[PDB]
Amino acid sequence: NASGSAILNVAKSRIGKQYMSGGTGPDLFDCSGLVLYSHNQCGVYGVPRVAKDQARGGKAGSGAAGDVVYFGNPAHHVGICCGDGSMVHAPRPGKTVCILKIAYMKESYGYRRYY
Repeated sequence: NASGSAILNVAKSRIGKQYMSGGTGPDLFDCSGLVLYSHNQCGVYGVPRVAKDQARGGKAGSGAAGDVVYFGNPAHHVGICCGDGSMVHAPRPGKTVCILKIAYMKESYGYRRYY
């Protein structure tokens, strides 16, 4: 899907940007801020601000490019699916935005779709 790929491309564009609690871009990100930025930049409105709400909004996803992957219920972490088992995410204070295999989180996860 083209909108999905667009959200992914915006997320990828932020690879290397520093983590900051409260960051939604363009230069500093928390996990849910990266998600929010990536959608907003593509005109995909309606995405909530924090991880726990992003996990509950939109519709069920499949893990295709641009879907939101969330971790836990209530969710404490999110990323943007690459569509290949990996995600773009803002990991934690002291890391930068990067790609990580979703399985490496070693915890419960699901997918939402906002496009």
